[PDB]
Amino acid sequence: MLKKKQLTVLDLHPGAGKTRRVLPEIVREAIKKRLRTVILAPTRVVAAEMEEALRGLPVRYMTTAVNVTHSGTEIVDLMCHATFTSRLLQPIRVPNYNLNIMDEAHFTDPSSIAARGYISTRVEMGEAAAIFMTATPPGTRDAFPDSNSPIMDTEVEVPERAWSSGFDWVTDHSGKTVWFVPSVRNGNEIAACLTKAGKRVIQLSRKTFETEFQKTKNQEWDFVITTDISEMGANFKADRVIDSRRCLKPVILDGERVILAGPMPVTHASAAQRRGRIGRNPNKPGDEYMYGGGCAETDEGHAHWLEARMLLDNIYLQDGLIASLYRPEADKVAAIEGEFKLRTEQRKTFVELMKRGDLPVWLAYQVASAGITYTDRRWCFDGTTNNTIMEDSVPAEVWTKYGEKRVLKPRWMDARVCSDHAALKSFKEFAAGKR
Ligand SMILES: CC(C)(C)c1ncc2c(n1)CCNC2
Repeated sequence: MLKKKQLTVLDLHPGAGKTRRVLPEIVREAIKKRLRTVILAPTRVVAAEMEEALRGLPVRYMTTAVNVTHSGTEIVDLMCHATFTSRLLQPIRVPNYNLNIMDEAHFTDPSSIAARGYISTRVEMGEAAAIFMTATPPGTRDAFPDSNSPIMDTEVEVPERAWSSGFDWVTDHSGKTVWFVPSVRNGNEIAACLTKAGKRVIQLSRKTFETEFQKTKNQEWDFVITTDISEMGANFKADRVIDSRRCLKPVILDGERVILAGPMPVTHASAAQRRGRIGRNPNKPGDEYMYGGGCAETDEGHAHWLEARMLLDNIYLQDGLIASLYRPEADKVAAIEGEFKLRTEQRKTFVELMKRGDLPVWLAYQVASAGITYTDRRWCFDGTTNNTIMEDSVPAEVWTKYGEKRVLKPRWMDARVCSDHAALKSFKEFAAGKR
């Protein structure tokens, strides 16, 4: 794998030991061969798990999730997928790594797709080697892969709302269950229904992931209610997965707005990853997987692939050359390479709206390409009345940086900025000039 000009896909089934057994061997061989190496973790939680598997080896942890004293002798760097892409975008030299290892290379967040595209392009140019580690590489059609111990698979109707009757099998269980819901708001409803029935419930989402995951190891629980983020290496000591088989999909309508379509079916890769949370202990057979719908190829036309092209168009590769998306996932978006290339000043605004503003890639691009500077928030208030953001069925209001009370009515509307109370609270602070 380690020889130049080659991309290898390590596709062992979930729980086969890619992180704790294969990754340390790869690191030893890379250090022995003097290969400048990068290890890319999907999340801060996986970076902490990787430090345990690589403990002792000279690895430089470029993350605050690990508290380790770096000796300065390391030729192997470990960072999150998003940190890699962020450093590529920023005015900072990123080493031209001889070996690029990506754990959970199935992650479909825009910054993961862009990291895959940049790395595979370097490999295609014969400049580097790469290893993409995932049980479900792009193109997988098998939602029931192998496991360490047998799994009971059962197609059943799964609640997506609070219930008074008809689902005895859910509460009549004395083990631990991980439940994948289509959204944060749907998770809040089921969590409230299970809590009222006497259950201890922990909720996980992208924004609360590091803090709340700790509680799964630190306290006794009956149910973990989570969005699709737990498909990225999150491990639990559970005997059952309940899977709605549904997700929300960001969709760009007419190139003018982003809506959250669905809930709609997950891909076969997502279903296999959600199922993959159980059946991991060979000494505990009989873990259950209850699924409530079929799979579909819902990544086609999904906004993350267009957003990944917006990231790659603004990453320097060599002169005017632009990195292409990783070949098995390049048809998920109809886009010309270079069409989102911004000039130096607007590109700096684009990065800052993402990094500091915490805005979605699509929304940051609309603001920056319009020649608006980072601190100029007038666009948050001058959109059409149909772009009015609503809070509890009444128009949301903020005090502007000028001391005037205005209705939140963005010029460009992206449903991700108000999809839940936490997201809307953060967008209100942005519109007020608080960050
Ligand atoms: C720089 C990069 C591409 C890694 C990034 N950072 C933060 C955010 C986003 N992207 C998009 C989602 N919103 C926050």
